[PDB]
Parts: sequence; structure tokens; C-alpha cells
Amino acid sequence: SSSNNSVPGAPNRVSFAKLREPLEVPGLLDVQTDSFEWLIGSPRWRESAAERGDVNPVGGLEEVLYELSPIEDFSGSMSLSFSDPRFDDVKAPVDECKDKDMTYAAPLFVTAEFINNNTGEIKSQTVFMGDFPMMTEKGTFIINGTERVVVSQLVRSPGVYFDETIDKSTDKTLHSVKVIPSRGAWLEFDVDKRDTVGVRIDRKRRQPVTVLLKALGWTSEQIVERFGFSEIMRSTLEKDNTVGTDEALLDIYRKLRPGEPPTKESAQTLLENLFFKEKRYDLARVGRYKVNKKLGLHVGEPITSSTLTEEDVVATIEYLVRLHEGQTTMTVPGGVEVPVETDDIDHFGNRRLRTVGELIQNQIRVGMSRMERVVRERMTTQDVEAITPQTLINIRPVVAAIKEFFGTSQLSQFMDQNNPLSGLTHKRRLSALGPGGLSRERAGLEVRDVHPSHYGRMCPIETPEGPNIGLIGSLSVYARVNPFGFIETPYRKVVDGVVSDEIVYLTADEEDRHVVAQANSPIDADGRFVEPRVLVRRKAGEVEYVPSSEVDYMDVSPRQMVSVATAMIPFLEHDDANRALMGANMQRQAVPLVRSEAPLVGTGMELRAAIDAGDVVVAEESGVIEEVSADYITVMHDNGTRRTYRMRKFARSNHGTCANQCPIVDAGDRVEAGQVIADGPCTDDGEMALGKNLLVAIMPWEGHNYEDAIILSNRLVEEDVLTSIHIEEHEIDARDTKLGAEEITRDIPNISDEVLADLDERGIVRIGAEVRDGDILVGKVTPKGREVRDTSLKVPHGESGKVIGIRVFSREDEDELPAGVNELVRVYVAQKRKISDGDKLAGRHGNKGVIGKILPVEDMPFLADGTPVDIILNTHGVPRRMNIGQILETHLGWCAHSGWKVDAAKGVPDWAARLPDELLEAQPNAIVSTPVFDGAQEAELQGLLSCTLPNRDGDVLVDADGKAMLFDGRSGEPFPYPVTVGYMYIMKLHHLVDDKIHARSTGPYSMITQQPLGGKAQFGGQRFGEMECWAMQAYGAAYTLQELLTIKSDDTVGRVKVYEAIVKGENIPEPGIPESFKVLLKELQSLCLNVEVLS
Amino acid sequence: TGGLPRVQELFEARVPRGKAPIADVTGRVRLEDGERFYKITIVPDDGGEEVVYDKISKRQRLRVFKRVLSDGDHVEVGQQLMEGSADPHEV
Amino acid sequence: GAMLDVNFFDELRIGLATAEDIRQWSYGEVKKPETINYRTLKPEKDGLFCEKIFGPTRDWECYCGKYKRVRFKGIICERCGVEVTRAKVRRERMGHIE
Amino acid sequence: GEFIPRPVKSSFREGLTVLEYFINTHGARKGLADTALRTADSGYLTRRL
Amino acid sequence: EEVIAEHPVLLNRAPTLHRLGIQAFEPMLVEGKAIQLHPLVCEAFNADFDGDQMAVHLPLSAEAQAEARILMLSSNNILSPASGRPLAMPRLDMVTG
Amino acid sequence: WLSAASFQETTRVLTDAAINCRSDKLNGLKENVIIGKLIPAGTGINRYR
Amino acid sequence: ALKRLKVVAAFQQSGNSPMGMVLDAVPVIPPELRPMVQLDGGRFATSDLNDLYRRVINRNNRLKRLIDLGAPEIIVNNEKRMLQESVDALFDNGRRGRPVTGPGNRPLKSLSDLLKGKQGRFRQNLLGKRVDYSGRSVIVVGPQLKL
DNA sequence: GAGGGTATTCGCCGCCTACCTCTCCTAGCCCGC
DNA sequence: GCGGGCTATGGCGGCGAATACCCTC
RNA sequence: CGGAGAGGUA
Ligand SMILES: [Mg+2]
Ligand SMILES: [Zn+2]
Repeated sequence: SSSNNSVPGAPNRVSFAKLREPLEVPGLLDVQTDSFEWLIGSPRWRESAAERGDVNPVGGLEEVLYELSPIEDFSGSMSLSFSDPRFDDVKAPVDECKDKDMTYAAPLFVTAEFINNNTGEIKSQTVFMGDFPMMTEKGTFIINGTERVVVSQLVRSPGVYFDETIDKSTDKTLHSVKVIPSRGAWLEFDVDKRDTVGVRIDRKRRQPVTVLLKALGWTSEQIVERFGFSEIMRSTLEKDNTVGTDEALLDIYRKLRPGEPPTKESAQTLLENLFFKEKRYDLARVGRYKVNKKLGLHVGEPITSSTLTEEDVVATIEYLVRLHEGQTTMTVPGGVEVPVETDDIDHFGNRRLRTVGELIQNQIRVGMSRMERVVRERMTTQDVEAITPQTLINIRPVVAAIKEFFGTSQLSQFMDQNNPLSGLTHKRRLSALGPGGLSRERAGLEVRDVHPSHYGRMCPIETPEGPNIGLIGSLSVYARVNPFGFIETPYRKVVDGVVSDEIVYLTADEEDRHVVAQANSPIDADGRFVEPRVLVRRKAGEVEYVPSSEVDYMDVSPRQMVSVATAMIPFLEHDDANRALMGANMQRQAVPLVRSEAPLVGTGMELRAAIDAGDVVVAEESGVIEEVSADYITVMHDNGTRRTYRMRKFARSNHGTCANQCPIVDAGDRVEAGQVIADGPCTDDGEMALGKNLLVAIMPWEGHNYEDAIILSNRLVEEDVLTSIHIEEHEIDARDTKLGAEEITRDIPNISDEVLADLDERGIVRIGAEVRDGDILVGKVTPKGREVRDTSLKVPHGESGKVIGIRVFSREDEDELPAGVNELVRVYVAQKRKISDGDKLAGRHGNKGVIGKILPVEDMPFLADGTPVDIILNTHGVPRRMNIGQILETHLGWCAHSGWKVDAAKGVPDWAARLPDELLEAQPNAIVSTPVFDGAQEAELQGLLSCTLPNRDGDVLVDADGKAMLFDGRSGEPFPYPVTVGYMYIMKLHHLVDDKIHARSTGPYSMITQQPLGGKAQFGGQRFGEMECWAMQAYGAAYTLQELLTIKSDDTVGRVKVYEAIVKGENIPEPGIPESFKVLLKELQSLCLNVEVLS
Repeated sequence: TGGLPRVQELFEARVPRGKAPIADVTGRVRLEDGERFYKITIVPDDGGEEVVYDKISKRQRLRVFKRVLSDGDHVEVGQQLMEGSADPHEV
Repeated sequence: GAMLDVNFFDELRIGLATAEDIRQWSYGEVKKPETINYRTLKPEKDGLFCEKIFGPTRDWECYCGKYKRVRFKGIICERCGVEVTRAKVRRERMGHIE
Repeated sequence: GEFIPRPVKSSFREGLTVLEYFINTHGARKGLADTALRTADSGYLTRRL
Repeated sequence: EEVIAEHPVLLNRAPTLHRLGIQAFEPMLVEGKAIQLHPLVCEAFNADFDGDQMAVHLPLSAEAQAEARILMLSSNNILSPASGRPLAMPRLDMVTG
Repeated sequence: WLSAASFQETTRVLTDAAINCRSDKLNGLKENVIIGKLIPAGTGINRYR
Repeated sequence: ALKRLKVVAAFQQSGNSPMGMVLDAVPVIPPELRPMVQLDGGRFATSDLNDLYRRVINRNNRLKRLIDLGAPEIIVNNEKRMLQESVDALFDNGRRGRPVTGPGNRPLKSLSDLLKGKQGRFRQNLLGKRVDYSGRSVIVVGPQLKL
């Protein structure tokens, strides 16, 4: 039909979609918001759980307090308990915290009650628990003014996990189990070779498991009773080198805490303490449910216990032995049977998602345990009848752990704000590498893979292209996280061959049990497939045909496995996985162009990808615009209320990119609730527009577009077709310091008058002055209590552009400044960067390249009608890389730009029978959409190329094949053969040449080793690596290598004399001794080794 | 191994992956076939004493040289009995 | 041999260093775990940065200031005890802890 | 490492279905990851040589 | 333009897997902000034009420039030291043409 | 001991060299690079310099 | 006996004595090779070396005072153990027991660490170098150039 | 038991180069003015 | 009462040496 | 400009 009906102001973007849409894409940021409002226990989460989890709605803070409280002494004569966590209004609004530097947080209060167990006296208080960082409406925590995103983490779900490794001597199964606890102690039970079953409690020596049972008091008769079928455990029983119970108890204590009297009593106490407690060992409800499901112990009773039990361990061992030998299921008493099978720790049922709520809860948990130890300590060193709740509670650990998490964690990541899509993709990332997760250096090749359980939960595309290949995924479009933490993906319950609605959100485990059906399958609108054989992921991700009676469930859309940035690639199924991955990772790098243009051939996941990203100002409630200006819309509601939306004009994103927002409504229009009322950085009428539509030719041209390079027309430079605005943020502060008196003054000591012209009376450059590199921005003096160094902030190396805004925070104005400062002046310099040679334009299909030449518009291949092509892409890049989707995009872009009219004079064409109406005729510049896996077929492209409208005169410049007859503007003669032309959507990546060019003759040098400094920031010099010395040695060039390593790097006298020699006419001096070698000699001596240089 | 790991264990001469035994003296072979092992015994055509390669896993395949290795087949002073890779030190 | 350096080298030698060699290397002893005074922002005395052990922190400038001119060169300060020379000496001299 | 017995039956011109594309990504990601790890290993081998 | 005339400049690309990863060319000023690399040395440097960067090094001593002009000049390095096959051979667009 | 120390296992090489009191004849390429003297190869051979 | 002879003959053949393994003095690296950076705001960052040197000096002074003032042999032995551990941490931190960790539970860079790994002196400052008269830009194809 | 011959286990070492951007670099507490 | 200084368990392979288990005198 | 962490380019 068209784009959609859900969005009121949706542009009329017709779609080539054949299949319908049983479900609408959920809120894309809903994962973070709905996992944090669970943490703070907002009413909305309570309502959400009411129609589902009404049995026990408890928040994260409430759960932490319930697990912690009560806190009682050894005698039990007193107690401390918490309850009803409470939040107040945020101290300042989001913009204020972002501007100043305040974190966006709200107070947290808890009702603490102290009860004395020998007087009945109860003292209650409301204790302030610190300022709790809050989440904005998007999913971002503002920390120290900077905007951060807490990335979800794919940890391993705690619980029992078997496997079937193969030995080298026995060459049998060596089934090993590890009861992986949350904050617990590992109690592995391997099947060690030679038909021996053993334990490896914690990481200590491997005592047998019959020893563990003897420590449990189990009789050998009871063991061999419940272990009778097991020959291996019987062997480990009679062959155990241990008898009684005290022997085993003492044996465990020998390793638990060596160097202490291993009394039987202490062994019993520790045996109970390590595993069967709930204050040193907590499987957590997520782990407990997993264990119960795996062993089928308690199917009915609700989960109200997070500590192991004797039944758990004995069932673990029984399952282990039954897995050994060769069983198919087990029937442990008091529980339903469960199949015997190993565990794949890659399967998404065996690895869960620590959303932001879970991570913040865990850090609060460790802070609260630190406070609990302090309160227990102070519970015995203060006299009774003087203790009150407020005198025992020290908040410091909690407020410290919260800051520790939000400042110094791998998951609290600086948000990516290159373009509206980068942030939205950051907020929906599944990073498998955090504290408690895999390590990048250590992670192998079995984790860095695509699992068949990733279908519809993690995108098999859109992965980092470097060392993070596979450790950082992206959450699929329709996926959501269940209360435990596992991910679920919508399906469409098909019943008796009828593809019925009532979508059910299946998880990975239950997904395995049933048989899922592909939504692209031909449902005939009558609840019955056309052909009986439809491919389905059988059990272990085995695609196979099957009869309609076997099929259990169905996908929601042909577009469910892909993520939000991979769903914006048109003709995705025509690209190879590598190039689609490159394109998905590139759509997150396109810079916001000064003007935006939505694709002619987009997919459809661009209006929602912008209204769910939070950069388009969606109207809160329906109403009529009253006054619309560049800086404020004022919706006059249908109830007399006015809600003015303020537009953030020319702001700075996390990556120096402009954040323009402009209204797209008139003063008389009527808007509806949910309508886009203003554009954003990369947006056109509410849809993502990360690039521009350019006329492209696919010919090789004089070698300038050689080996992935690009040739651009000069029109893209003169017309600002690709002209991005960037803004840089320069800051400087005047610290109080011990000496005192630091002041931002205008008069610069030992300075010229002309250079001081720009600075205003205060000493700050006047806004609107083009501060070129080297110019003064803020004259700052350093009163080293005249002892005043003119350490003035200047336009850094490689900066330019006008000064658009100054922000100064004064102590005299009672501002929230850091400790020991008076002023925190800050400046913004903005610069418009046109596209030049070296910038890295790239389409959506992975066809990246760097502009090799910008030809003048005169000498460009021009069509028969004189229109010069805007860009030329080499032919040799397409067929090799298996990204033909770009060619189809080019053809459909030409069709959309030209407009068409299928002539149904006598019956519709055969190739257009299933083409939707409103697509049989399109006016010029008609934006279309081809959904990612259900779009324009090849025959339809052929037809729409066969019928297109003339341009101005009755001349069709592009024939049926799609190739035009171009004229070489450089020589004049027409090219001998027709050339493929069309309109392709390409994006200017944030890899401009202006940030990469860099050179050094001399400058700052390192301090410890006197080598030059590193980095383009402080001048710095490129590193002559170890393997660039091997090349020079292989060349035999000795003098060049010697000079490079001595008189250019760390021969200070050599360096200065070389400079003097070059500036004068004298020959280049001889080298000396590397300062690095002397540093090494001193360090070797410092170790305690009399290194000496004999003669 | 048949790639970069093979090159690494070659230049490091570690102990390949499967140390396929190699002949030590010329003469006929009296191989017997079992499970998880063989009995590749080489008669000392030189006139000394027989060579023994018995418990070496039968899962490892034999090698074809000049004729597939078999009982009665003649093996030279350094002909390899199994197939795959040989330990650089023993050769 | 060869003292500091100068490219006539051959046979760079290493070996275990005896306490006598260690005490010969050091130009003093460090017996106070201090680094620098905050108020004056100058090195402490007998610390890990003592100018009397490692050398001047400024070119031809004693700790007390009795000498700050080039002509005064090589004289050990009578008052503060730091040797007057170029600041680069702080890269070479070592201390030892008894 | 074993072959999928389906197999992929549509070229990149006709456009792969959802399952075919998924099972193709299966093998593509392994290639990318092994490329990264093998360049890491080859650097060390070259240094030792 | 007079100063840089006939002064070799060693262009380096990382990783410098083999000897020809460092080669010395003759610098020519070009309008822009990107080093212009002759298409034939791409195979030697293993360098394409999808965003790759390269380091530039300038030898100073008369000895150093002699190495850069004789030992390391690109035109003198046409054969691969590994096998002796030519590396400044036409490829891609040149082969098609 | 300098080349071996710079290659790998610096602590083991340095301690065993210290025990054995090994003297390093600076005759290699890596060592002449470390001390910043002409490498005994190519245009560093006594014949050519 | 062969493994032991490998170490015994080393001391036998040469004039060096095995008494160099036991230290009576400990050398202090020059300050400029272990400097402190005075960032604006009094944010003086002390290299990991200075912290360990301070630990050793503190314990040495403690043990010196305890011996000078007299103390039971048990306390003096405990202090000598702590001094031994401090010196062991200074030379090679984390080799024995729990590494001496500083702010935010990170082990400290001992003297042994300045000479090890890809970050150590040997493979960072000696083999590879940083050089002036050097620059870096993006490359584009120039087809009008000559080889 | 000593002793030796075999295994068995744990500690250590190693894991491409080059470059760009960003954010944090302590916390608790005890003594002094 | 507030400021400043002083102290405090998802890597993996190779390899060697520091050490369990069993026959012999 | 020293350390730790994160992201990214080839
Ligand atoms: Mg490239
Ligand atoms: Zn003085």
C-alpha cells in the first residue's frame, strides 16, 4: 500500500511490499526505558507487570532491600531493616544538567527502622540514600554533563552446565559439569578419566564427590542406592581412600582454609556456609529458575529461594552420571522428567542479557553489602539506647559505587552521536565484553560467531569489523527481554495450517521445541499456505521443508532477524553478508549534512528509526500550531493549553557534529499526537536522511576511480550537496590553587596589541569572529603566588571557523563549579566542511571509497540532454564484492527520479500483476520503499525501466537495460558503449581528510624517553615501528635507519645540531647515543645489575 | 594441521600434531590390524632386530609410497608408516 | 669503562651488582618517603627527589639560592649542600636505600 | 564447519530468502573472525622468524 | 617547489609486511590534502583507496638521501624479493584496458 | 643477552645473563640498532662505509 | 645435578660471588625517569615506581625504629617479612602473592614491568622509535604520476 | 622409608602494525585550626 | 565543624619443574 | 601527556 498509517505526518512513500505487517515495530528504545523503570519501580512498570506478572511485582531497589534486610547482630538483640524506596523530583531539568555539568539525578530515600530485641523500642527514620542518576526519556544517563549509554551485556546465565569433551587416552566422553553461581563459589563435578567422578570445589584440589557426600553425612548405602545404576560412582565409593564423615569434613577443610585447626565443627559450618547460605552464595531467581527447569525439581512452587540444597547437588550428580554411559532422560523423584543433554553456552537460552537495570542493581548491591559490613561492625561498638538508624548508616559506599559504575565501567559508554542512527544503535547494543564477561584478547572463535538462536534476537549482520568481531552485537528489531533477562522475539501462531494473529513472544529455549515458519512463505490471505513444503528452522537451526501440520509458529515479518541500521539497507538480500555488514556499520558514521534529503529508494525503517531515536520533535498531543519560528513551535492544544517546543539550534553532539532542528509545520496547520513537528540532524520530513541522491555512472574513468576511489562532480562542492557543519568545544578554567588569585584577564603579559584586538573586555573572543589556527580565544594568566604565564586557550592545531557561543560559569554567581575553581569559561568554534579529495563517501551497501578527484562540471560524462553525472564508480568493485544490490538501487533510483507510468491500456502487464496499485504510475521524484527482504523483484525493475517518462522532450535517456549513451565531456566523442546510470544514495562518512593530514618537523618531545610525542593533537610524530626497521635493514640502508633512530628521535644534541645544520648550509652532523639506551641502562642497574659499556 | 598452525609447528619443530612413526631400517613389515592400535613391525633386512610400532592408534591411517602400506610390504630406512606429519627431530 | 657513553663501544657487559657497587653508584641515601612540598612546590630534603642527591631542579640554581650565576660552577653549596650544575644531571645520578 | 545440506539455492541476483541469507552469514562471520585472528598470529610468526 | 625538487621522500604504510612497504618517491606538490600514490605501487604497499593512510619520512643526511634515491627508489624496485615476479605490473583497470 | 632480552622473556634472559656474567659483543643488527650504531649490513659493511 | 651444575659453574668459573642475590642496599632510579606530572588543579600523578619506593622506605624506617628502640624478636621478624614483601613488590610486583594494587584495584607497574611486554622499553622505545620530519595523510590514486 | 619410574598439576610465557576520538584517574579518616 | 594530609574466576597452547601413585629393596 | 577503560579506521 504505502509507508504506514501509524505515523500521522508520514510522507507518502509507496512500498513494493507484497506481504502484510501482522505487527508494528515496538518502541526501539523500550528495552532501556522498560528495564530502568523496573529498577526504580515506577507505576508504569507496575501496570505492565499487572497484566502478566501480578503474582510478585517487586522493583530492583525493593528486591535489593528485601534480600538485605533485616541486619541483626550475632546475639540477635537488635535489627535494622529497610523498605519503601522513594524518589523525589530531579534537582534540575535535563538541559540544565547537560549545560552546566550536573549529573541528571534525583534523591533516593528509604524508611529505616531500628528494633531492639530486648526492650521493644522501635525507632524509625527516613534516611537519605544519595542522588540517584536518572534516565532521560530516550535511554541516556547524563553524567557530568556528558551523555552516556549503559550497554546491555550478554553474560552467561548462572546454573548447571554439562558438556561432552573427548579424552586423548580413554577417547570417551568426559562429561563435566559446573554449577555456575551468581556471586557464589564454583563446585564443578568432572568425570575425570579412568571412569572416575570427582569434584573441584572452588579452584582447589579435586577431592571425590563421594567425599562431598560423606561430608554431607550421606551413608554409602544411601549413595549406592540412589547411585545404584552408576558403576562409576560405585567405584568412587568403594575406591575413595576415605571412610566415616569426619575424615571427609577435615579433608575439605584442609583446602578451604589451610593453616587452621580443621575441626569437624568448622568443617560443617563452612560446608553449610559456602553453598547452602543466602548471604555468601546466591544463584539469583534467574539461576534458580534455570536449575529447576533443567532438572525439573520444582515446577509449581514459586521461586522464593536463591541458595543451593542437597537435592540440587544430588540431582546434579545423578544427571551427570546419567549423561555418562548413555541415557535419554531422567526421573528424579518429586519432579517431572527432563531430557538428559549437554549445554551449549552459546545458545541464547544459556546466556542472558544484563540490561541497564540489572547492572545498576548489581552495583547498588555491592555498595549495599559494603554498607552492611559497616553497619554490622558499628552494631557492636556503640552503646544501646543511643543508637538510631541515622547514626549507623554511612551512605559513602553506595554513592561511591554508583559513581564508580557511571564513570569507570566498560558498559557505561560515551554515547555515539555522529547521526541520529548512531545513538539509537548504541542504545540497542549487546556487548559480550564487560566485568563478568569475555575479554577481547582472550575471546576465541566459538563466541565470535552467528548462532542459529540469534535469529530474531541478535542481528547476524552489523558487527564491528575489527577485533570486536562478534563480541558486540545488536538487538534485532522486534526482540524484547523477558523478566529474567533472556530475549524473546514475536511470532504469529499458525493453527491447523491457518496463520492466525495473537502474536506470542517466544524465547530461544521454547523456540527450539517448536518449528518456526518464515513470514515470506506464501500465505494466501485465507490461512493456508500455497505449497505444503515451507522451509523452517527444525530444532537446532536446521532449515528444512515440512508439511503444514508440523509447522507450529511463524515469523512476524520477512525482516525480523535484522537490526535497525541493517533494516535501512535497500535490496539487502542482494548483498553478501560482508558488504551488508560494512554498510550497516557505515550508516552509523554518516555526518549530518547541512541539507537533508530522504532516499528515493529507502526501505521504510526510516520514519520509525527517526521518531524512535528522539531527534525529531514528535508532538506530545494533537493540536493546532499557533506560532512557529526557527527556535520555537507553540502547539495550541484542543483544551486551551499551550505547549511550546524549543528547538536546539546548532548544538554540538558527542562527535562535533551539528544538531540542527528545524520546524516543518506552518502557523495554521493542525498536528496530531505522535506527529513529527520538527526535523533533526539527519532527517527529511521525519525520515532518516543520512546522505543525498546523486546521479552515478558505473564506468571506469581514466583511472581516477581506480581501486575503490571515487570521482565527484564539482556541482557537489559548489551547491553544498555534501557540506557538513562541525563544531568544536574548547574549554579552560581558572583554578583557585593553593597560591590563589587565578583570573581570566584580557591584558596578556608580553603581548602585542593587534593580537589582542578580538578579545572582549572580559578577555573572551567576541562571538562571530573567525578564529583561525593560532589565534587567541581566552587570555588566561597564571598568578604563581609578575609571575603570570600567558597560558591562553588558542585555536588548537588544525582548527578554524567562527565563534558561535561562549559559556562562562562564575563562582560569584553561586554556580555548581568543581572544587577549587572560580571560572569555567568554554567556547564553541563551528566550521562548514565541504567535500574534498580524501573524504570517504559510501553508499548503504558497503561500497565505501575515498574521493580521488573532483572534476569540474564541464568535463563530466553528460547524458544526451546535457545533464552531467555527479559521481562515477568503478566497474571492477561491484562484481567482485558481491554487493549487486547497489546496482539495483541505482536502477530503482533512476526509475523513482524519472517517474513512470505502466500502460494498462489492454490488461495489466504480466510482470506487474502482483505489483501494488499506486506503484503502476508514479510522478517524477516519487520516493518509493523496498522493504529489506520483501521489496522490488528483478522483473519489476526490468518493467519499470521499460516504461519511464521523458524528461522534457520526448526522449528517454536510459533504455530498457538501464544504460545511457554518455558523452565524454573531456574529449567530446560519445563513449563507444552505453553506460549504466542512475541515482544512488551515498553518505559522507565521519572520516574526513581534514582530521587525518598531519606533519612534523620539530615540536614537543616526550619526557622520560626523549623521543618525540605521539598524536596529532600535540603536534607529535609518526612512529617508525619495529617492522619498519626490518624493511630498512632488508634494503641495506644503514645510514637512513641510523639517523632515523638517533638524530631524529632521542639524540638531543644530535637533533639540535641537525636542525642548525639544515637551517645553515653545513653538512648534517654525526649521531650520538640514543637517550633510550641510557634510560634502559639506568633501569637495568636499578633492577640490581651492574650493566657496563666496556671499551 | 594444514595452515599457519602447521607452519608454526614446523618452524618451531614442536612435535607436529600427529607424530606419524617413520621407518628406522629397511626390510619387510609384518603389520597386524587391531582396534585403537596396530602392530607395524619391520623385519631388519639389514640383519639386526625388528622395529616396533604397536599401540599407535589405529584411527591414524596408513601411507602409500612407491604401494599402500601393508603386511609384507617393504619399507626403507626412513619411509613413513602412518600418514600426515612426521616429527622433525626423529627424521 | 666508557663511563656514560661515546661511540667507541664493544662488549657491553652485565652481571650481578654487589652492595658495594650499589653504594658506589648512589650519590646519596634516601631516608624519608617524601616527594615534594605542596606550598613551595619545591623538592623536599632527603626524599625521593632531593636536589642534594640527584641534582639541581634548575640550571645553576642551588636550593637556598646563595648561588644563581654561571660563573659559580662546580662549587658544592656551603649552606644547602646541593651541587651547582645543569639540571640534566637528575637523569643520571641514582640514590640507594640502606 | 560441516556443510548445510539444504543448500543455498538462490543467487545474489534473484535475492536470497531469509533463511538462505542467515545460513550464509553463518559462514561469512567465521571467515572475518579467522582473518583477524590469523593476521594476529602471522605478525607473531614474522617477528620470531 | 625549488626546495623539494629531487629530494626523495620515503612513503611507508603500516603494516610493513615486507621490504617494499617502504619506498622512496620524488615529491610533487598537489592541490588538496591527500597524498597521491602512483597506482602501480599499490600492490607493493598492498594499499587500496578505501580510506587507507600512509606515513611520510624525509631523509636528511647526504648518506640517507643516497639510500632513498638508489637503494629505495620505487622505479628500481619492480621485482618482488620473495619470488622476483614484477610488482609494478598493470592490474585491474590497466589489465582490462 | 641484549637481543634475546629484547625478543622475549626479558626477566629470564636478564637474570640468567646476570648469573653467567655474559658480555655482549655488539656484533648483531638488533644490537647495533639498539645502541644506535651502524648495522653491520648493507651500507654499513666495513667495505662500504 | 646437571640442572644445578648449570647454575653453580656460573659462579665457580667467574670472579663474581653468589652473595649478590641478597641485598643490603637497594638502588633508586633517577627521578626524571620516574617523574610526577603536576596537572592543573594539584592533580599530581605519581608513577607506580614512586609509590612502591615509598612503601619500601616506610617499612625500612619502621623496622629501623623498631630495632633501635628494641622489640621482641617476633615483632622484628614480622617487620622484616613486611620489608621483604615490599622489596619483592618493588622489583617484581604480583610475582608472589597478591599484587600490590593502587587506586581502583589495579596492580602497580614495578621495575620489572618497564622491561617487559610490548609496552616495555625493549620493544617500545629501543626497537621502534618516534621520528620528526614525518607526517600522515589519506592516499588517493594519482594516475598522472610516474613510478 | 627410600627410591625410582611413571604420571599429574600449576605457574609462567606468548599471542600484527599504525593511527583518530572520548572519559576517568581514590577514598576514608584522623588530626589540626 | 570544616579542611588537609596520610594511609590502605568465558582463555588457550607449549613447556618445564615442582610434585601424586606404585613396584623394589 | 603518564596510566586505565571504551569506541573506531586501514
Ligand atoms: Mg584499504
Ligand atoms: Zn644553596
